[PDB]
Order: sequence, then C-alpha cells, then structure tokens
Amino acid sequence: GHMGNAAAAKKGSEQESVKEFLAKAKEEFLKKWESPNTAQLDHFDRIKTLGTGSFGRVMLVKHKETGNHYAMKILDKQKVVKLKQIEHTLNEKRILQAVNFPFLVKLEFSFKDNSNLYMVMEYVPGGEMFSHLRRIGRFSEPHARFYAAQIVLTFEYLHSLDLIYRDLKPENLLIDQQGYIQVTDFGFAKRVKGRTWTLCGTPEYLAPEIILSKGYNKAVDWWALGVLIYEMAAGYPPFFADQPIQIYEKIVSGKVRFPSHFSSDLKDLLRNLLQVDLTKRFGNLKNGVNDIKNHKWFATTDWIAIYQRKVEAPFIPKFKGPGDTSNFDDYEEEEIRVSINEKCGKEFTEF
Amino acid sequence: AGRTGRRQAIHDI
Ligand SMILES: Cc1cc(C(=O)Nc2ccncc2)c(C)o1
Repeated sequence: GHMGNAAAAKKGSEQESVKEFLAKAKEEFLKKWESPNTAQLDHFDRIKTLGTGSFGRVMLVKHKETGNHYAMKILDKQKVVKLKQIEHTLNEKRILQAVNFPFLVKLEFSFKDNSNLYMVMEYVPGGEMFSHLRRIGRFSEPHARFYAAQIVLTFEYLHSLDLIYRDLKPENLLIDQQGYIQVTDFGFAKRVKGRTWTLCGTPEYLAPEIILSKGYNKAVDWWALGVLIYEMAAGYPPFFADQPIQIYEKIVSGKVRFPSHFSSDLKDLLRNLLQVDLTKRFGNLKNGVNDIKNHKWFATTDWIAIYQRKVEAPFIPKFKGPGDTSNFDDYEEEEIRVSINEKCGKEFTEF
Repeated sequence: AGRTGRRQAIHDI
C-alpha cells in the first residue's frame, strides 16, 4: 500500500487521539454554551478603525484601566434590520463566547447600549491575510499549505461541535505575531445538526448548493476551503467576475481552470474540494476530514506540530509595539453616537 | 476581470 506497517499504525493511533481530543473539546464547549455585559463603552479609548462591514466597524480600542488593546466590533442595532441579521448577531456572540481553539479569535467582552451592540476581541496586530496576499501577489505552495492546514484543523474542531463557519475568505484571516492565523468574523457561524437554509456568505466563496437555494450542510465550508487554497496559491479565486450574478454562473457550471504553475497534487486536492457533486466532495465522505488530511498535497504536514504551533511560519509580520496599526489599511472615521433612547430593545434582549 | 478589493458578505443571495 502507500503506507508501510509503521506509518499505518502511526496514522491509526493519530485518529484515535483526534477522537479523544474532540470528545473533550465538546464537553468544554457545551459547558460554556449552556452557561454563558462584561464591560461598557466608556471603559475604552477608541483609536482607529481597522475594518468596516455592513452593520458597522471594527476599531482598535485601548482599555483604560489595564492599557490592553482590543478590536471592538460595533454593530448599529437599527442597521441590524434584516431578520437573519438579528439571529446571526446572536449566533456570533454565543459561539465566540463558547469556543476555544488556537486559530480562533478570542472574545473578551460583549455589551450593548441604546444604539449599538459591541463585541470586544483580542487585537491581532499582524493584519489580514487579504492585504498581504494582494501585496505579494500569491503565496508559494508551502506557504499556502501552512495556512490551509490551520483552516483544516479549525474546521475539524468547529464541525465536531456542529458549527458551520460560512464566511471563509482572506479578509477574515488575521496573522498573529508568530505568523499563525486567527479566524475572525463569526457573523454567519451557526450551530446546525443537519441542514440549514439561509442564503448567506460571500459570492466568490459560495458553494453551488447555497446559490441553488438547496438546504445545505458543513460541506459548504470544505468547498470554501478549496476556494481559499486556490486564491492563496494563484492570487485570485477560481470563480472570478465583476458582478455577483456572473460569479454565481461560474460556480454552478462545475468548471475550474488552474494556473500552469499549480502542482498536480494541488490540482487533485482542489478538484475534490471544488466538487459540485456532494456525494464526491472531500470532507463530505465516509472518511470525513481524513480524506483532506491524508491527501498527498498535505503529506509534509505535521498536523500535531501545526496545532501545537511548533512549525516555523513562512512570514512574521513586523510589529512596532502595542497598539501598532501599521499592518492595516486606513478607513474613514466616524464618531460613535449613542442615542438617548433605547433602540430595538425587545429584539436584542438575549444579547 | 474580477473583484480585486475587499469583498462584502451578503445576507441574501
Ligand atoms: C471588518 C472586520 C474586521 C474584523 C475583525 O475582527 N478584525 C480584527 C483585527 C484585529 N484584531 C482582531 C480583529 C471583523 C469581525 O470585521
């Protein structure tokens, strides 16, 4: 076979150890999920906007008492107007307060006021993968593989908890001071025991079943991993057009073309992730995530060493000191105005 | 030709 006796027994023992880890991880998650206003706005000095989105902005803030820096996501309650907007914001808080994994951003505080919802996360100063990738063009295969391995392990963790992530893309992957990834933006994450039906995500990363208004499962995250690996290694995603409708048409077609510099191992992995037929998509088969982890493209990957952060990162961001924002792009700044009247109080009672 | 800047999520396709 491909493995001799020694390698095959090592892999099996590895599989039992994964089961053991995930069983303990589920016990710890459920305790936090079942038993979850840890600050207020005036406790922080607001420094700079780090990014923007539909419902608001993320700002670097400094906690006045401790001097620690954080990334504060501010959501305007009224702008969280869409029905699926409300439920999604509650999902995001509840999931982030219960998970614990080395490649997931850590939520430290959450609170609300008359106008806004706030989620205060650890500040990750190395910037988004997005801007590093756009600046350099593309990552070499070993570099892309180092990041992809972290996503594979993160999805193995999340999916074992019946959590789907639903917004993988370089914009949502922060680079930490050791060159490892922190996944942020859990705005579309959801606990799903079987299928779910919301039409949400980012166009370039949507699996065909989402676009086709079919109920779907955690396999959409594995499709998205294929898009991410392609984009990391090529510099552009596989379904690439100026308008969403054109993007959707390419995704559903079942056609992908690869740069001539992609290795055959990489193309094989990507053809099995970017598989329209759910009975054939890696991550969705009887062997689950192991079809991905045992693929030839990952043969040099020491999964435990990645998890333990023992592997030398391909790129270490420069850091000038606490609160340095040099690795982030600039955004228009707008003052945070808090109304004297409570907005949408009934809709956000649970937050 | 395709989108080269940051890509926003969609709440409804
Ligand atoms: C637009 C945006 C940026 C972020 C975000 O969390 N950034 C971030 C940056 C640095 N440290 C921690 C977090 C989100 C959710 O949306």
